[PDB]
Amino acid sequence: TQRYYVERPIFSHPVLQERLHKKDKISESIGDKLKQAFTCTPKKIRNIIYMFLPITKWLPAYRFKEYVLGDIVSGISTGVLQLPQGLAFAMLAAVPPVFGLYSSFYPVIMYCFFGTSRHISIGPFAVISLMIGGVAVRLVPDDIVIPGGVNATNSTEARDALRVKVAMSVTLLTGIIQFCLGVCRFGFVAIYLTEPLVRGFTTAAAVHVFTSMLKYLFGVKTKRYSGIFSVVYSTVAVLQNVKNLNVCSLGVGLMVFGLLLGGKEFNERFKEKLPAPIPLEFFAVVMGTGISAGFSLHESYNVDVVGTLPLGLLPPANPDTSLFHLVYVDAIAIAIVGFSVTISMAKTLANKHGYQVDGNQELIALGLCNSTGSLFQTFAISCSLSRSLVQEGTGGKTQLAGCLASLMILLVILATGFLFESLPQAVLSAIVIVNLKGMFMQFSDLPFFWRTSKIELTIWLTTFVSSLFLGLDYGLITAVIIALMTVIYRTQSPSYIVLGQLPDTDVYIDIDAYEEVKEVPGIKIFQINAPIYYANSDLYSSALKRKTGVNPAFILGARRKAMKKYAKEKYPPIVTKSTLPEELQRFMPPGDNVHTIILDFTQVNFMDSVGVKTLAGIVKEYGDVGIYVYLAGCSAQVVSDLTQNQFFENPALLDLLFHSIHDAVLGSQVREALAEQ
Amino acid sequence: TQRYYVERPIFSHPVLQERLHKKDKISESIGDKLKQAFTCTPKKIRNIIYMFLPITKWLPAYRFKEYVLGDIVSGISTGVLQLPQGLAFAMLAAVPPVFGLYSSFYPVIMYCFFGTSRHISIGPFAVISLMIGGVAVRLVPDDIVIPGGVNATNSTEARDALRVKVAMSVTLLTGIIQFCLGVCRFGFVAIYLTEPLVRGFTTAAAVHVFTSMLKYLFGVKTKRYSGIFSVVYSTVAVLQNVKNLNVCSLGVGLMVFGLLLGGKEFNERFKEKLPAPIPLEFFAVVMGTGISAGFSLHESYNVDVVGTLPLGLLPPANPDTSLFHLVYVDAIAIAIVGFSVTISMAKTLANKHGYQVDGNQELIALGLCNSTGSLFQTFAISCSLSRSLVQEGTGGKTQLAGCLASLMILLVILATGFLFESLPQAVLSAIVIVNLKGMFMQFSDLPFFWRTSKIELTIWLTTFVSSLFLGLDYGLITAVIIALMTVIYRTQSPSYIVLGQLPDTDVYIDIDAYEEVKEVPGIKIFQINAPIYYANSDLYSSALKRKTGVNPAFILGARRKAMKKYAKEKYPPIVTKSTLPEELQRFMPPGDNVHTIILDFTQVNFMDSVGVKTLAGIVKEYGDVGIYVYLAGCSAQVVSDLTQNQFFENPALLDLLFHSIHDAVLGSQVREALAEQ
Ligand SMILES: O=C(O)c1ccccc1O
Ligand SMILES: O=C(O)c1ccccc1O
Repeated sequence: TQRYYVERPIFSHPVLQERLHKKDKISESIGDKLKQAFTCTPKKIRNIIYMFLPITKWLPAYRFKEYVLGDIVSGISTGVLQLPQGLAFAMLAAVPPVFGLYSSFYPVIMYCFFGTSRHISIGPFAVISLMIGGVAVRLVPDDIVIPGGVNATNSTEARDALRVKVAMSVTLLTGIIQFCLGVCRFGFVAIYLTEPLVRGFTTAAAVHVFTSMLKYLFGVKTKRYSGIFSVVYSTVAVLQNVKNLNVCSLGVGLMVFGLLLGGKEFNERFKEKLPAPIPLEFFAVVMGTGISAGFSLHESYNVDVVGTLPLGLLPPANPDTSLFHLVYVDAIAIAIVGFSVTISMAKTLANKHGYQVDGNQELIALGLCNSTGSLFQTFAISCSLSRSLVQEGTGGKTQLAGCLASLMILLVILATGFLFESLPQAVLSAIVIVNLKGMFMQFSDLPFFWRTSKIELTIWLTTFVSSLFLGLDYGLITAVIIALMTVIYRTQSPSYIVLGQLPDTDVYIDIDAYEEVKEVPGIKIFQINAPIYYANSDLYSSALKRKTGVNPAFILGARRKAMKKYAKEKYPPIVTKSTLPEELQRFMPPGDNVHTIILDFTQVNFMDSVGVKTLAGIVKEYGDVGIYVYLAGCSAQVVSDLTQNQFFENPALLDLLFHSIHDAVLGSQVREALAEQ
Repeated sequence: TQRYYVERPIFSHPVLQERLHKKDKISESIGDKLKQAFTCTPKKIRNIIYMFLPITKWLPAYRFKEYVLGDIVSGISTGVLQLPQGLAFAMLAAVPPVFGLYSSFYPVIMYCFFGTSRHISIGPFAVISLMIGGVAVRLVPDDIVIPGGVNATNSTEARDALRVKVAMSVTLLTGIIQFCLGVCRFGFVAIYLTEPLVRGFTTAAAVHVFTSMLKYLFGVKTKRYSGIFSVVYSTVAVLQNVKNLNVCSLGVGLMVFGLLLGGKEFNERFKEKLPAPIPLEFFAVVMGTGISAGFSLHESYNVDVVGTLPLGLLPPANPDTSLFHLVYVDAIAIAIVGFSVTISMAKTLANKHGYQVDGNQELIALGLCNSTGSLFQTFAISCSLSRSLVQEGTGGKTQLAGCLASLMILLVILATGFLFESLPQAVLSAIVIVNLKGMFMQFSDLPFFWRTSKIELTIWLTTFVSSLFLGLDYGLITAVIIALMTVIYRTQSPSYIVLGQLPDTDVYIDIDAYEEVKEVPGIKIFQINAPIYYANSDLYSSALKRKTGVNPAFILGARRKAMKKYAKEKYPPIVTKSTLPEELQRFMPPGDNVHTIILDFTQVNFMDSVGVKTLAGIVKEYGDVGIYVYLAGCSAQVVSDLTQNQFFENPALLDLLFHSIHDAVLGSQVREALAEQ
């Protein structure tokens, strides 16, 4: 009453059409828009040199008073977590532990130059290292001994050198693939990664890492299973060898879990003014090695040790570009998996801080990091999750924290490093699992998605299962394709609702859920909140016939039955509706006198040939019975998809469309009134 | 002016909500609806016995006066086409030619009992026979000779017996798979077969059949290539052996092409009163064998001959159920391909004749036909296209035409059959290719789809290429998945249009295409005709910022720049909008004074967590700038997906939704007026 007064003529498709005229729509430089491109203006080249290389954006516009201290503390904490994590994922890749430090040094600084993100700790990610180890073991199995000229002892250095070479080759291929896709504007694919998809995939990866590193801390040595059901085989191999373990390895492993627990207690025990957000991992690892040395558990009970760490920067060496023909498949796998994880982490942290990250630029930077690392004896690299979260939470606000972490790792790899010699894998195990703590707390997504929407739970659980029992490349591909199939499903089980009319107004709402929307007499309105295409075409027609209670086949059957029982003694010059071929008797079953069916197309986004054909069949059938059909809510896309197909041959069909549900209702009533003459 | 007078109060989501109340919605027998099921009423059991076995629907309700003659003529024509086609596809499957007659006899009558369709000629389909031949050759290669005790000559009968056994095994597995899927209500999958998908897939199959049977009529013998790029290898093998051909084989092959051409001329030459729609194939094959015998081309130039046809019905024999472990993959392939083709043909012919066919019931019937045929030495069976089209066009109106064709084939296989002994493969080649004529004319879909819609052309061409260069199982799977990906694409490139307002009315149309829809001042309206979900979330936000000309990031940047240049001398107690933190100067760039952004959700079918998050970000950003955001066109699904996620924490957010674009516009104007106090 207060507002919303319109009082306009009924806009049938023809009426509204003549009350409009088309604009020129003349585009500028049709076909070849590139003439306005290829300009040498300083601004465009400046933007190009910014976007292909974003280091020139930070150093000029770099605040010093507050960014520096946060960068220092974040860099210290990140490097602290980088060291044992790098060593652990190095030995998880069946390579000498030093290459973990190599991986923690070179790609980090190169990404700091080329990466587009402010909270990411580039480094040796667990799953990428696990794939590297899988291929390295597969091509160089432990029972293949290449006889040299020495024959001194059963030296493993030849095997490890071959493993390093094959790792270098596969990582070069991953870098080349990532660079090619990045320059091919392939970073748009980073959008088919839903939040539950990434959550479940990374959680499954956490389970994989947990089981493998669990094999490590027990002191038991078993075969490195890989492929489908890899985690099952690995964990049953560990359980089959729960016996003959190393008791002191568990002693120190639970002891360093104990120092983490006493670290949470240490936050309440020893802190007055000095302790910063201390990287408890450094004190944990130092205490572990010191306590192990003092208690004499290695020399008395033979705990496994990280091993000799050859000091010195190794010179660059061109890798053998001849293993590609038998490593390319899982090189593709590693590239895709690493890019997906790092871009998801970057996007997730880009919402907390307001800025944005360029996906394909991230692809280019990560690929160049991997390639040049391959040149410098470095296995494959992406964004780890625990380290990146630690760097963000500590307070770093520029990639200089990563640069400082790389500086610390360089200091470890060049000057010092003798102290980390006598270090047990149990400490590394605890470091990794504690880093897995939050990633495992991430199962809280299941009840929340169960309450919120079960399709998101379906994507989450499917991603979890496919990335747990199958591999992780195959799990990722299956999870993405299921994600797209779930979107498809959501258009094949829509909300078929029959619309009533709110009294005295033009608002139309579901009839059988509000008890105040008594439907207009003589009219049935059917609405689908989904596009009408091939995969949802016959479902729509069947639902229309079933739900409205108006079945043309049943009506014709009843009509011929009643007629049988009664007798006991222009170029398309076709009217779309047929009259009633009845003598107006009462033998037929008295149902309703519905005379028009108003299909709602306000929610129908698009149509195709099959949908056009099925509406043609619907209109033809209801016209044969004697029931008009009006398509309400005509849009540009719907009428375009109806005109392109030979639907609007216009016997009268252009007069059926209406621009609103109320427009169709009023048109039907006006036509009925004009028929009562 | 004439109609459409409403004059209602502005229905914001809170206002509309209180003017409604929910109905009870109490469902009947929640959870366990099966208590009302499992009833023994005669009607339900009658419908069950009808639906699992539809032979009891025709014989009772069978008109005799007009159906009989059409059934006779259609059955004669169909059996005529069945004989040479069956023999040709038998020898195309690397089996003795009699099994073509076996395949044309048993499954036809069994489908006549169990099938649900009135225009289908069940029989030895070309592609299914080609897959059968591929597996039979693969498991029994031509260079594997099993030495018996005879050693008389290089007898091929042992090889052919092994080929028959392996064909029987794979066909039993296909029948079992089809029956299991049919009883598992898997016939719903028959809806992911778009018209262009089937058209292109069958056209590619026609190309495959053309090339293979082309190998046949040249009289040249080459290796039967199979796998990926199978057609390329086969045709280059034929071209490599164009030399050393059989000249008389081409003579008779082009001669019977000549008799087909003279048959089109014969329609105008010899027809006064007697000739029915004659099955020209019978006269063609009889004339071919008679002319070849009279002209003495075999005995003088050694043309290839069909071979001895052992007369007599062979007794049933249980097939070896031990090859399954190495035939199951392409048994699955054959089952899926055959079911897809036959269901597409049935659905296509079910629209020309008004009735309907049950997909999963077709699966059950076809599977039982294949299984029992496997019991009776019969290779795999589905619906051929040329024969089915011939049967429909001739005039048959019940599956009794197929039964009559089976009777004719039985007469050929039992009483007669000696006449078909001296028959050349060239006649069979011409029969098959002429049957391919229309299937090749089916390329007319390309320009038509180019004019109509290029997504349907994309599905057509992708299906063609994937089913031509790759295999046909792999081609079908790839084509279907691309079909679903095209549906996905259609929601990632929607029509982002800014809406103006038709003067004096409430109709909102695209602003920059009609020159009469001058937009309401101070308001920008943005509309997407697509759901807002993960795969189309950031595209929507970027398009909203870019297309409306309102960028919050640019506005904040300009605001801080102007401020810098100026200085030359409840539990969520947050207001969603922030006021203007400006001293009202002129240094900032004077653009537009847009104060609200009305997003259109009438076309948005659904949402998820990512879409809810991105609208939250949009609202928060524009509120920080000082611009209101109103979601127009609230629907049940959209508000449900907004309430389930923690979007409606209601600081004031429940007041932003509106039920129509005009409602949002009037609400914005009223609020602005109330602000000018
Ligand atoms: O860095 C890890 O150890 C890790 C591994 C898999 C998943 C998430 C992670 O943080
Ligand atoms: O019957 C055939 O030969 C045929 C083969 C492939 C595709 C369509 C067909 O009609």
